[PDB]
Amino acid sequence: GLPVMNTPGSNQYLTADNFQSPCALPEFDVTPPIDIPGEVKNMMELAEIDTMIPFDLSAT
Amino acid sequence: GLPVMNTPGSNQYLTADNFQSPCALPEFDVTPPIDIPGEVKNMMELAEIDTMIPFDLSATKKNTMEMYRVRLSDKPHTDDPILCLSLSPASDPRLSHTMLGEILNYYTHWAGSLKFTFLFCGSMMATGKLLVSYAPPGADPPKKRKEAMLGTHVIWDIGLQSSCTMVVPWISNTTYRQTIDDSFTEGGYISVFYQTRIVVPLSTPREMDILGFVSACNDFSVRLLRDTTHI
Amino acid sequence: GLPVMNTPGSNQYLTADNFQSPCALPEFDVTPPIDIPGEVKNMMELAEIDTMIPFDLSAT
Amino acid sequence: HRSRSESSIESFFARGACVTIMTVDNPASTTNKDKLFAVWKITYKDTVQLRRKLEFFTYSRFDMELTFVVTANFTETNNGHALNQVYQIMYVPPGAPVPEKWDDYTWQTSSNPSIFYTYGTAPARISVPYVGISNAYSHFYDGFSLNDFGILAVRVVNDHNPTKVTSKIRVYLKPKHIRVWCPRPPRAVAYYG
Amino acid sequence: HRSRSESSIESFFARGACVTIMTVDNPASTTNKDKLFAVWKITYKDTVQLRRKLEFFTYSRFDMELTFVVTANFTETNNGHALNQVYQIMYVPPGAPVPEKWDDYTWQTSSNPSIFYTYGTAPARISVPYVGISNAYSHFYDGFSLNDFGILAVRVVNDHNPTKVTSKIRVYLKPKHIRVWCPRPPRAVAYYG
Amino acid sequence: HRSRSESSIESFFARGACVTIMTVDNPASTTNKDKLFAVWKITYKDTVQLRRKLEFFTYSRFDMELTFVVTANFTETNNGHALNQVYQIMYVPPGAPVPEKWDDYTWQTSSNPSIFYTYGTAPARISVPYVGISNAYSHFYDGFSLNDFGILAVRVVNDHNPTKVTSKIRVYLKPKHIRVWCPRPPRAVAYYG
Amino acid sequence: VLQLTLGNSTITTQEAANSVVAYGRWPEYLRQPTEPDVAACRFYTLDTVSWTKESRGWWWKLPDALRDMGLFGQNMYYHYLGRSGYTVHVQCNASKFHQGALGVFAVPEMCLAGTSYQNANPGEKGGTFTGFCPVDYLLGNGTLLGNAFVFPHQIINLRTNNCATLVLPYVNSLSIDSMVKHNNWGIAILPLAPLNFASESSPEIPITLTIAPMCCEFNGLR
Repeated sequence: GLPVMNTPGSNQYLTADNFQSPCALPEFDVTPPIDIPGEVKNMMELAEIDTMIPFDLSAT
Repeated sequence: GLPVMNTPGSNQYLTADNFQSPCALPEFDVTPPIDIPGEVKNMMELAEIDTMIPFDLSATKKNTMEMYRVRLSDKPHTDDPILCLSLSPASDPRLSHTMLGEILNYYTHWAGSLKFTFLFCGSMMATGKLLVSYAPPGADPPKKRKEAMLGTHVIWDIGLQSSCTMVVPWISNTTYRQTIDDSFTEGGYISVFYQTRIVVPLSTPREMDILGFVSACNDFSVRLLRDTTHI
Repeated sequence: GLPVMNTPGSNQYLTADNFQSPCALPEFDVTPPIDIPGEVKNMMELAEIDTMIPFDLSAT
Repeated sequence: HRSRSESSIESFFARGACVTIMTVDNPASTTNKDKLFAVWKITYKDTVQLRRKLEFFTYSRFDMELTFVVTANFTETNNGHALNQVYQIMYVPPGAPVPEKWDDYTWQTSSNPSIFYTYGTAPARISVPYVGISNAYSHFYDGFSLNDFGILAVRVVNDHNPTKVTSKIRVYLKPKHIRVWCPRPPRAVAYYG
Repeated sequence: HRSRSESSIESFFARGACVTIMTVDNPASTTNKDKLFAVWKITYKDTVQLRRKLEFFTYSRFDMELTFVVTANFTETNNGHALNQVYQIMYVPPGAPVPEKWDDYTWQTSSNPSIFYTYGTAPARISVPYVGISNAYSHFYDGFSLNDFGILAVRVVNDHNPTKVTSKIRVYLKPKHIRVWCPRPPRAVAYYG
Repeated sequence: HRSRSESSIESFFARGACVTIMTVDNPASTTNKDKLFAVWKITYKDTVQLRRKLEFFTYSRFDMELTFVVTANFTETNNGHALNQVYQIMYVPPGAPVPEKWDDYTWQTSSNPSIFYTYGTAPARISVPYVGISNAYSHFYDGFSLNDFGILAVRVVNDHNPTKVTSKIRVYLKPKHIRVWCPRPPRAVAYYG
Repeated sequence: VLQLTLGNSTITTQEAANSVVAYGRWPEYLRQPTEPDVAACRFYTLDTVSWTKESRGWWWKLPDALRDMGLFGQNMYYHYLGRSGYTVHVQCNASKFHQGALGVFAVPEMCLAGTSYQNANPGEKGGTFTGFCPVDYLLGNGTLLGNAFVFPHQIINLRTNNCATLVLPYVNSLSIDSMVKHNNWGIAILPLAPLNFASESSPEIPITLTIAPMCCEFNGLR
């Protein structure tokens, strides 16, 4: 068939990698989502919130 | 040639996988199909069929003809219902064995409505009234006719209409319901009471029989197949 | 390179298979054909010929 | 009717299902019996899940994507070493003659397609098409003189082996492109064993 | 706000993370106990990094790209040789029955998808989709009668093995397509052990 | 005439068919005879199925997609270990000189194409084209002074091996692009052995 | 009162309202054989059966029922191949004081079980279930009878309608087939609700089958 040449970095599982994997439930129809209020899109949204500095961190 | 990089998930046989496999008979010319009548395209078509609820599953009546008939005599007229059928369609042993229940034993989740049908198989002369109640989820079933009447019900005059349909509706918090719940009876309670004791004319047998049928409605659907058949 | 995923049915020799194999004589210039009379295109052509039924198949 | 697909006939039937475990041996010259090769007529009537599912319906057509999972092991502790074996997985189509010896004429026959699976590689696979003489497989036939899908024969190709090596081949039939006709009351799980 | 992406919810959660080490044994006929197969209900509530990250938020949806890293070793110094093993990695979906014996009916069942991973090849991988009955996984639920993602069962398919071969399977869950809802004060690292 | 294709000349002839089993040995320095290499003149006149099919017709042209299935085994129980061997499968075209020794000049010759098949990989394969001097292979020739397709020679490339390793190479000739001419009464199966 | 006719036969139907076509497919000729629609397509009324209280059921195979039945039975012996749809009128004429119900189930490939030809083929008299004789609530094969209502079927509930009609198309794996060997269809009549009646009324009501072979066509005549 189409002649290919297996490069280095083959058969390695790089945990960072992003690929198209084969789904174990191919026929399963997923429960759709809904508009739950309070969706977060970025962690920094949680840092743009005025939380409360603890000043006195003495043992007591 | 073209440089490729074998990813993970290679040389694995995932039984779920869908690929183009090499045919062992490449030249063979398949016998064409024909228009056989009765083609099925979906298993739910077999659940939209009104099969027959077995009510009496006692050791004697069960696994005979008698397990489908509910007997209506004119004996001491007690308020406890003729029958009360819980709609846990796969969990309730009665509805478990219907074709609905058969297909639902092949699936983890289901949703939709169920039409029940009660058929009076008594004398053409017999007259009376049966009250067909439906208690909704959570509600403990009615014990007396009044309690049932105050809820949802249908008074069914045997004389006039010889059958009685009732489409129990879809109600669930989730989008679906498990078929093996947490051993928790919920949802349906299709009860049938006497409103009036049955009237018969001359020497007509006071013991009649009624049959009960059940079918998934059009909206009904299942998901997440679960084969469990084994030996 | 191009990430590929070796499926099952790989490195199997299915005798029925049809693929593009690498020619051992890549430069060789084949002797061309000619119009020999009597080309067969299908075995059934040989069954559309009136051969001769043997009726008496006795030992003699 | 929220996307009733999952109960479509394809979704219902088309699932990988082990239909048999075929055991073969290495042609060791010690005392190896006629276990040198295994033979199995393709039939759903032994596996209960697929049988019970098909017997919902009266007639059917389906291609058949068999998959083979071979796994070997040294018999005795005299392991030492042994070179990677190759297995001939012959699919004898319907009406054809089935093997009888390890090296019958049938194994070399052009007709019978055959896989040569090397151990320790990706599982082998063929796709038998619909091989019915009828226009549909009959699961119930009220009549007088069962349908044929073929035979699978399996052997080890290697010959002069010093150590015995047992090997089981799991066949994973996945019916593909199923169509079915004339639903029926499903038989009970009770009467299959 | 220089390309805040790196703190996006996808970038935050979607990372390969070992959630369990499942140990199985070879079916040697010597004294092998019920370690012949391993079972593990998919759950983040044991791994602290992923747990703590998810419990920033109240609800979530996410696909799940499990990856399996199998590594074996001879138990005793009676190594000698042993043929390349194959592992059945069955993903029992939610609400389905979990295996109990090495050769329970569940392993052959059509429903349960299964990988057949040959040793010494590329790591196996499936992608479980969102298998929630709800429209979102609830990490905190003030209510009365936890969510199900499934079970992973693992066994060695080979049978008559003379030498014992232990094998650990690292599961590398990488949640994919995450969406989350209703942020919360993060629980402290203190109370997880 | 419902799709007469299956009896077309291509469908009829173009089938994988084992034409020979060539046995070679490892160059062990013990007492190995001239079995170190195997030689076989490509000829259908030994296999009966293909012969009988071709001898329906008088003349023919066809490419030739040979496929090689190599399978080895340790000779004695002194197995121990032995590294993965490599096989030189040389296709000596017509009219060229055939090898005589293990390391004749012919094996290094540029002309003769050669495969270097490593054991335990996918089966090797070449496609010999039509190598006829005539414009068609003559199966019957009433005349005076048989046709040449070539020779296949096979050896193990490895040299200093301590353990003997026999190996059989199955050649699977599949004639491709066949054309035939002048049908004939088919010879009887009776007179071929 | 609809009076139906087919050549030298005539039938008195109440009216063809509660008429079930099996699988929604009307009998059709093949879209090659001869079509003896001349006189073989008529009403063959079998010998009536008596439904007592104790009855468990009855069954006929098709076309094995119509094997000794005149021209159809002739055609179906002297030809090698044939195919035929049917119209089965099950009339069950009882008074207003009898009560009960009958499930009339047309069954494709109705392989019964308690095996031999004469045993699996009762002809015109039909066979009967029993609590050989197959099990009534199984139809021989170990089925729960409620599930039977997947089959093309009709109820005859004596209070309401006293007759059913089943229009059966030709169901088979093949386009045409030998009728002498292989019975495509199978009719089973089981009493869902048992018969009962007023004190000194007729203690056994009759049931009558009328079978019109529709769109029959045969090949090749010996």
